[PDB]
Amino acid sequence: IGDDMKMTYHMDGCVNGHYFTVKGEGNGKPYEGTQTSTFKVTMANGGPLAFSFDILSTVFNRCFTAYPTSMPDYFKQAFGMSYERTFTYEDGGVATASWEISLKGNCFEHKSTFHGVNFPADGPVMAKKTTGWDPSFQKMTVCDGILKGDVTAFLMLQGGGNYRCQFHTSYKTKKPVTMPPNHVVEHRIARTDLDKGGNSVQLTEHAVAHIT
Amino acid sequence: IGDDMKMTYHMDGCVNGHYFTVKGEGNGKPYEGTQTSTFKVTMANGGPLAFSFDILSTVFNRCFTAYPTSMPDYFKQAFGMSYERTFTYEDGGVATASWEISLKGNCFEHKSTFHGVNFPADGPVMAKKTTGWDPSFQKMTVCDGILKGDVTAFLMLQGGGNYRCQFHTSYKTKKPVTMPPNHVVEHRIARTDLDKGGNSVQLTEHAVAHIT
Amino acid sequence: IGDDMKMTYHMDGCVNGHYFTVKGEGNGKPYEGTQTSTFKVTMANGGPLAFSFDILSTVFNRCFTAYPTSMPDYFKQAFGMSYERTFTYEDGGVATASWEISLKGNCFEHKSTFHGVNFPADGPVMAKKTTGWDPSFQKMTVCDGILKGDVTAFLMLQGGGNYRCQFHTSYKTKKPVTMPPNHVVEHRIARTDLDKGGNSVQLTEHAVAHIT
Amino acid sequence: IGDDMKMTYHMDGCVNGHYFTVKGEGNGKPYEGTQTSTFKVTMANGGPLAFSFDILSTVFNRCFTAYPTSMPDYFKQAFGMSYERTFTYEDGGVATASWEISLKGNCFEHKSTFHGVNFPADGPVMAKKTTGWDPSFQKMTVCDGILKGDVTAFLMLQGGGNYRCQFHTSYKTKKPVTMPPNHVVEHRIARTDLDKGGNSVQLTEHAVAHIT
Repeated sequence: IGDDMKMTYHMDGCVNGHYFTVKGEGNGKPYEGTQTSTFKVTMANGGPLAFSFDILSTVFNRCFTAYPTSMPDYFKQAFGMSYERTFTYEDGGVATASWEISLKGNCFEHKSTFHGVNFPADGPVMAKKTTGWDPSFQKMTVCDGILKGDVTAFLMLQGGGNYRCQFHTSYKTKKPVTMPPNHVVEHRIARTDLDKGGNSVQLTEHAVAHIT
Repeated sequence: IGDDMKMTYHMDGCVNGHYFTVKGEGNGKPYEGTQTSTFKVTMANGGPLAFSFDILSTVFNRCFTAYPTSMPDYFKQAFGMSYERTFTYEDGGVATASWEISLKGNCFEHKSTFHGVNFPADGPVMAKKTTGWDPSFQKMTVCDGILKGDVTAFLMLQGGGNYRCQFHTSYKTKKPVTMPPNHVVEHRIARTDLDKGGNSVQLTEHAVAHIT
Repeated sequence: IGDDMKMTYHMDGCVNGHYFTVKGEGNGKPYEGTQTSTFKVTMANGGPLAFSFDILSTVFNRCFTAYPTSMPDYFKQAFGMSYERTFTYEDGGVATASWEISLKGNCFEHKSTFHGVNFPADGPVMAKKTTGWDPSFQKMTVCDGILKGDVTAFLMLQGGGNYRCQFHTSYKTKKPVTMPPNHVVEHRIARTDLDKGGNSVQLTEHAVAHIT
Repeated sequence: IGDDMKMTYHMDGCVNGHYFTVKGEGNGKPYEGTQTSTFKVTMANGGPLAFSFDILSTVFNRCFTAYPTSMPDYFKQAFGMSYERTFTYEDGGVATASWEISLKGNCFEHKSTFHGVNFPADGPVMAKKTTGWDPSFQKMTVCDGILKGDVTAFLMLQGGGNYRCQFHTSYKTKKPVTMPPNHVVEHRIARTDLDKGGNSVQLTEHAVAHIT
């Protein structure tokens, strides 16, 4: 893992029956726990993003996490890895997502699949009324050989309110690595739309692990 | 809708990171609420079915339901239709699925996408320890113009026990139809493996609507 | 168990911080699966019922169930019994309840405790906007020696809509009885307010078990 | 609020049908976010604690939280307050709890009610196989005038594993106070049994609020 890394993404998604794909590129600093990427969403039925990109943001790599130089870094040791995330929204919307991260040189290849259903036709997701995720604290624990991550996330809404989403993630390594103690990952994710429709968008994440 | 109908199916799925596809054909009696179909699962990485087919069975059409000749048949009136189902398993496994049913002559075309994550590596699903679904009672209610279906299903296990799964489904019609009163759909689904691996399998469903 | 039985009830409850008690009397026909009772709610802080009585109705006896004269009647064989119910409302309200039923002659003594929290100050419960429960189908299954009951219930609302509540119940017998096959209990519960405030209210239930 | 405060507690509880009460006393430093208390559990049916005290620990006051001298302290401003907590355990156990905190001089009076059901007869709770809560990060957000707290907590188990519990709390002030920004409360709770049965036990909590 180098001080500076490159990224590439490809996503195959479906939300409320809407087929779509995503392409992206970015640059990040694994040791600093920072990264920035630019994405382009392509609706199968050519058109503007049909839902809040925020449902996708967290899917688009724990290698980009600042870990104390003592604590086992489950991610760094892996370098690939498989990710599986369950998103349970407070209004009945549910999304499942799984992805794989591979490394070629200084390039991280991220390939994912996303599938969301039961999102209210008029909720924050479908109506694109979200602004981004509130800073969160992801609790990392070990469960039967695999690293689990849990977080009661909050999607901020245009207007001021928030929309609750419970995240449950399984982090799987292709091979055995030294397991970490239970810990927490502090995150900051920011979304910046590059176009009105939100088809072109930029994402930045800042993450730091804390010994608890 | 004829007394006798033909069916064809195509599924694009992913479970715990495993890509797969499904093809099937069947015949059914819409008015009688009966149907029988034969499927063939093809694991992307050529091989035996990697998980319990029972997670897929309910995905593979409410037109095959016996409704009293008085009660509005939300399904029959539609004839296409979009389906969205959330499967929440008691052991953390979660699957989302969405499909579309179209009608050509006496042929029902069923195209679906399935995505499951967080299934315990050693649970009933991954270990293929299920036998089939226990007869259920699906509560149908109207919610903001759409027909909803809810059921606390039970997957029977080899050995005797059961594995709980809450089903939440949205039934959407391409156009407006006369809404039903809240009601219940009584179901019986039976799975019959045609080969050891369970790649080739047969399914039969019997469904009857009840005025409550 | 006689063809005609008498009932008496006493409840100690708390909802959103509101202490209250309940007293009731009724008569029922165990073999017919019918029963009618009259209750009187007393708010600790003297006053009108502070929330929908419907949250309490299902707490106020499976002995009042019509079972086929062949099928093991887990309830009848018991005659006492302990009940434990978890109520998970769709709007975040949660209620836990446990009760005991004892039998003296032709009199059923029902003693219960109810505790509800997180009900939206302005939801259907607190605002008393419910009308009653929609007819339901309670799925009965055996789980580790005890009879479990699950139901995705629907509280009907003034105006027309419905409010979802998942019921999860454990039925415990003081001693060993012949276990039933998984089955379903069809219910009809009706509430009739005897006074404006709803402090005095009448309840009637009709239940029939079905071999599935 | 003084630099040093005194506490007294009284709890009325029920778990899996077991009636019990609790009495306690402690001393704490509100500004430092520290506190220590000693409790004595009395089982209605005289005997050793029938379940893990850890289910009760978090019930036994956000005034004991270190807040930056700039950030609105929703708790301190209140000084009484009402608390409502929903505990959803991963194995089906559910507990609801509500309490009130009043202040007399340098004495905090804490009166609570606890009610738990559906805990597996042989799970970590009933079998008293827990050691304590893993350090957590409670996300505090505002929801319709009230402060909400959410946390995906982890009860550590004898042996090494953990048992998951989602905490959902409503914090209500008797009167209007300046609302905080969404934030996080970092906690450390430690339990020390003073007797074999765990009837006599000591608790210590350390809490610090973080501007996010």
